[PDB]
Amino acid sequence: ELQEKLIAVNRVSKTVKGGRIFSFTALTVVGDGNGRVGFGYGKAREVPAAIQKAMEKARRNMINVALNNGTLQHPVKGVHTGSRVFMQPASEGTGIIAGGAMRAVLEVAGVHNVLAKAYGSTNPINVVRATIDGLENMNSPEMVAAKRGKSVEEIL
RNA sequence: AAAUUGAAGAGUUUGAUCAUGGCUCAGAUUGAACGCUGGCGGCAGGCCUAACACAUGCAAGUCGAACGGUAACAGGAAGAA
Repeated sequence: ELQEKLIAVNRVSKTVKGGRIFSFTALTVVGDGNGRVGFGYGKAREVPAAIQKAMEKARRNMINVALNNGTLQHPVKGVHTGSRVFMQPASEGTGIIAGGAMRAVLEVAGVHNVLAKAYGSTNPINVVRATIDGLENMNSPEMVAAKRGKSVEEIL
């Protein structure tokens, strides 16, 4: 049911008395092709075990993003430690205009038409954190209407 | 009624990480040049540098319905053999 994407796999290291110990880290994202998406970061000595840990961590701690019919609902910007990210809704059939980790997380998150841009450092972990941060605090018309106590027609 | 519809990043500092920060690349474009190769057509373009020097040909003439005139043609009138 859920679609899982592997974003970046790199080899981290650790020096001990014996010498260098090489470990692997796996950044993956999972989602239901709709408002549910979540990212996982796993680490192990082998890449299959790393990707498996990442998928288990990704399937938990997911969030609900109040998205439109196929796009976002307003231009929103997010930040997490090095990646000022900005994204806005686009018309039908323009695709996912995004780079690196952003493309994978958006695609799995179900949006199909979006203009995005990554400022600052484009580190994959930080941008996928910042992207879901912006998505998490993205207001919806019903939420803002109920929040301010007015009708959705009054706010349009 | 339409007159807009619009935004991708990656490699590289470290044993490994994050940030700052420079270099490099993927794209589009030209009055272009060079290297290899080369079939046809349509529409454009062609001294960016020495505003350095120019042989030769052409690139401003027209009007006899402004005027004296006949230098040539070509006809007439007087003729002449």
